[PDB]
Amino acid sequence: PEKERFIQCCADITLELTDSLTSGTTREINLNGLITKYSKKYKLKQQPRLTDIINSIPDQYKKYLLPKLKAKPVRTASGIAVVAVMCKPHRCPHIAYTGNICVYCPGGPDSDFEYSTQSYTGYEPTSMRAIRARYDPYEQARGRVEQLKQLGHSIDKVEYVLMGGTFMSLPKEYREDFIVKLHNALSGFNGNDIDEAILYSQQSLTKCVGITIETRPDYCTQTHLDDMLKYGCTRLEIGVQSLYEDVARDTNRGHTVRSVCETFAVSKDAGYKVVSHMMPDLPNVGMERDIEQFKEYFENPDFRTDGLKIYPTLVIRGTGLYELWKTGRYKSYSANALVDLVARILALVPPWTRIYRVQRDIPMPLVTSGVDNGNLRELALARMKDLGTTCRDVRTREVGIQEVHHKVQPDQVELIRRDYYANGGWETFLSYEDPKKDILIGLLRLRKASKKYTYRKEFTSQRTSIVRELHVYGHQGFGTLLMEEAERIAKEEHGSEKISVISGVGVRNYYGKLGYELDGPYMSKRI
Amino acid sequence: LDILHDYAPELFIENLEVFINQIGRVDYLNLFISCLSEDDVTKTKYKETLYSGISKSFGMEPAPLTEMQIYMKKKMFDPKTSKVNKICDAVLNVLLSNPEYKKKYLQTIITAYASQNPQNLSAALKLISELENSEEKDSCVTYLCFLQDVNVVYKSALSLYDVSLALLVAQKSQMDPREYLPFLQELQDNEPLRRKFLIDDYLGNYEKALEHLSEIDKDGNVSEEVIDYVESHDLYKHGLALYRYDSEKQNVIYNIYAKHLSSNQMYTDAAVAYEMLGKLKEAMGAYQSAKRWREAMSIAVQKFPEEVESVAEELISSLTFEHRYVDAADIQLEYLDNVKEAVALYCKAYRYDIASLVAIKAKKDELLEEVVDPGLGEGFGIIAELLADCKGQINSQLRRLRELRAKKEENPYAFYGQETEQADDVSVAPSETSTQESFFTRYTGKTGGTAKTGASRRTAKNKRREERKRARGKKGTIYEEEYLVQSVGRLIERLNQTKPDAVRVVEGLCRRNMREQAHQIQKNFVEVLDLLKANVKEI
RNA sequence: GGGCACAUGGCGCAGUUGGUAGCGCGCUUCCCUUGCAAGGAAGAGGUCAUCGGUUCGAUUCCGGUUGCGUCCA
Ligand SMILES: C[C@H]1O[C@@H](n2cnc3c(N)ncnc32)[C@H](O)[C@@H]1O
Ligand code: SF4
Repeated sequence: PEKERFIQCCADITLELTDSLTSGTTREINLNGLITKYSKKYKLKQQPRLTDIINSIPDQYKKYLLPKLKAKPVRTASGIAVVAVMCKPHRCPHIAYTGNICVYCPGGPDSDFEYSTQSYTGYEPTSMRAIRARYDPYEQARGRVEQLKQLGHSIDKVEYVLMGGTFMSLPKEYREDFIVKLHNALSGFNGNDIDEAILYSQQSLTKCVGITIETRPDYCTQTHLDDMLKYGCTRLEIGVQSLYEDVARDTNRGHTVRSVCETFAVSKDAGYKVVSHMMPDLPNVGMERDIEQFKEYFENPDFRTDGLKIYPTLVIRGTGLYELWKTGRYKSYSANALVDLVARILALVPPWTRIYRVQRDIPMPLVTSGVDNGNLRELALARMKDLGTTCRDVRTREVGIQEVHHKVQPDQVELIRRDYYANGGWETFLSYEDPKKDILIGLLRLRKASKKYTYRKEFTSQRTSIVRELHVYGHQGFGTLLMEEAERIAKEEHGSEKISVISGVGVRNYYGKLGYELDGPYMSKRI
Repeated sequence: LDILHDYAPELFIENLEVFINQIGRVDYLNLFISCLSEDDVTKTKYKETLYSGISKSFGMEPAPLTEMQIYMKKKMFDPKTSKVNKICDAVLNVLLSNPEYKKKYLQTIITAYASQNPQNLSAALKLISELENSEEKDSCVTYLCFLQDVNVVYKSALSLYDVSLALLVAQKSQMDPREYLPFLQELQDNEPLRRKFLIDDYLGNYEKALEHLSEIDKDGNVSEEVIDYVESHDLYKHGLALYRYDSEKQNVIYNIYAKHLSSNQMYTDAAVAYEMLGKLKEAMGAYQSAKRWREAMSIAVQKFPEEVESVAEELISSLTFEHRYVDAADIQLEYLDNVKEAVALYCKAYRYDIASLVAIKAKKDELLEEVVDPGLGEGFGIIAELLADCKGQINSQLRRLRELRAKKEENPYAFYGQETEQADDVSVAPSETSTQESFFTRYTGKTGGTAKTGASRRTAKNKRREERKRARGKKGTIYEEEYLVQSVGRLIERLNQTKPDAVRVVEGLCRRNMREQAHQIQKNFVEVLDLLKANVKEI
């Protein structure tokens, strides 16, 4: 027949590999060749894959033999599987009180697309997954985690992302339902009450190690921050796009830069970690001001956020930019010019700031004018090497990508500690790194809760240092070392009586063995 | 970490007890007696620069130590000198001694036993089972399986002669319980010696299996399981290394070993082993298949006065096929009792003096005109024939070795060699196949496109499609010229074989009073051996 | 049953004595399933089905073996 011999070929491959691996012996010819020698007796197009054979192993043998094919730390060991979901399409808040929507957001509810949420084009993989789930969080989460399971990953720490427009502009009942649904699809609990859902997810297997909620500076007030900390949010993503007030004004942005900075301060003093969006090639900017703002961003001790997202301005049909690009009022950059600009910007990224992404993955056939290729960071790093300078980004110095791309191993770990001042607070940045090769092995941020901006009833009662983020990628007793040094710092360097770590609800038990007791939404510990 | 020893090893080793007392947590001690790498960090690298001069090169880039090195370092490693073993043994001495340390710091001792390169897991599992508990012992087994591979530790548990520990470990090995539970049950419900035999079988320890199966029965009648086992595995050496006590059973092993040796390859072993068992006809067969005429025929004449000459016929056939005309003549004259045939073999083996002896012995001087003079004439003929043939071969060899004639230069000139024409350096890809090939090498070839080892020292060959060229890079037939000596040896072997024969035959023929041709052929032989280009310029 | 064109990355192909490493899919990796796509980039998978003598050269020449169309008497 056509395909039956393929199924029985996979079956014999599975049984033979299990038998060989029980006593500790490897294969010889990368089973696909052995697969064909039996299944392609007539050569009827039977093409297996690694996922195909993985979905054949029996459960008892699957759960024990699967990770013996993957070894990248963040891939299967650290296992922070970024599982992105989307909310129902809706119109972003500012449109009401200004008159029109942001002038560069493609898609939405009233664009040429009837189906994609705001700032989305309904062609990214996430959009098709959302629509094939009809924007329901339960199906989204279950399907994504199941697809990840099928592809042979041993995922154990799901990290949620809530993409799409401003999620914070929805009726409170709807958001409560969304978050409860996410946690339920993770843990398996089938309840409806946010408190119970959190309490169940905390014990859950497949821990919800956090959740990110991209939002707007205005919709991040005290009450909104309390809401998102109730949900379990751990990292915020804030739209900025410009430090020049004129650009924000001309883009129908609807929020002043001063508002952005105030929101940064109060959120970082609420224990969050903020990742900001920074659009180059905004109208009326030019290369000189582009470089100026990106050089000030890390120089002004007011923004200095921990993450970043460089999103070069892409014009797409239907936006407010098509009725301005067609008239020729605005012309984009040049390919070489923009690659060089990205190179110079990345040259200035301090070691603590992590570059989470570069230019959007909106498809080439749809963009009217902007970035040509889709591998901008590749060319940026090549041009960086050409110029001589090098990148200090966390993502460009973490162990995991090095072991598979650079194929360089770490052997000179040493303790390094930065100590800067951002958003009115004193932020320490501990790390275990490789000074000779500039490889970051583990990191931990830390902040002295500033009197001016802190507001949480847990923090204003007594002096407090917040462990805003702890991350270990590639014996291996590092989290312990970093946590101990942070304790020492908060006891002597900071003079704080109670040190508390914000944590995703999934990982709240890990700090339990460290002696932390659960206070509100934080894992705290007195000193 | 390891530093703490490599810096002041003498003082450290002195105060290891103080150090252990200092380190409070068991965890630190544990994970310090595991990361002991056999490399130093104070005299091979990370030099203390406090005392070095400020103008010295502080440090160069350490080399990557290309993979191949590790191959002849792990096999060159000496497990008696390594620092790891020394510190492990010191720790073991300071820990096993005090009862309190054994009570508490057990996991340290387990780590030490599993860390030393000889991997003393036997002592580790022994001490683990020796604990009188069911809570800590299982914890330590789990710790060991996390540390050391579960399969090897389970095999060591078997080798420790315990099943309960083996079953406890086998719950961490992921093997199907159907594949070991019946095994462990069968091991459990048997006698100590049967269980030990089965244990030593499963690990493959055949010698232990036999040396523990032999002791199951104290009877003088040997078992048949033992002989079946040794026959299946061919370990009779341990059979005779174990039963040096019981003569009768040792003779049983002699019998089975003799059968084995007679079957597989070799024969005098079978005869000398049958010497104890007697095995008359088989002993005779082994002796005569060994071409040992005298011993077999002595056994015949001392045992069988009926087949004395038939074995003599077999031996004379062997010696005629062996072309050993000396013992052939001996057994012909003494046993076959034929002086004429004995002298014929004497002439065949280029012997005349004893041939004259034998002709005199039968009071027969006619034999000279019958065989001896014809035999000497044939000897003269064959020496003349070999003279001419070897002279022609020498001419051909010299003609090939006329001169360098350039041609091949890419090979180091030891490839030429040939009476030290020129020295050489290293070696290049083996070229110049049969009879002066060229080395255009425009392309890589049909069997080409890869690297070439560069092995033209003097000569070489490759297995790529199995040679298929008669010139297997060797100095023989259709030789490729260019041979550093070893072509003289092709002639030296023959002339040294014939030279005692040459002088013997010429002296014997001189004794017969035809010394003209004798001295003629002697002088011709000395001339042809002299004029040979022996090595370089006859030096 | 023997002659017999052919038998060559998993697959259909360029295997060539003036003269042997790759085409199309297929698989693995990263960019990226908007941290891991079944696109694009970049690689791993082989010196012919064995051997004998000569050529810068050898299942590549000749010789026979196991199948793939095929007989023939
Ligand atoms: C999702 C992030 O991308 C920004 N953004 C909005 N429109 C575009 C576009 N056309 N291309 C790239 N990024 C865009 C949003 O303003 C936010 O900063
Ligand atoms: S600019 Fe901000 S608020 Fe406006 S559509 Fe884009 S994401 Fe929504």
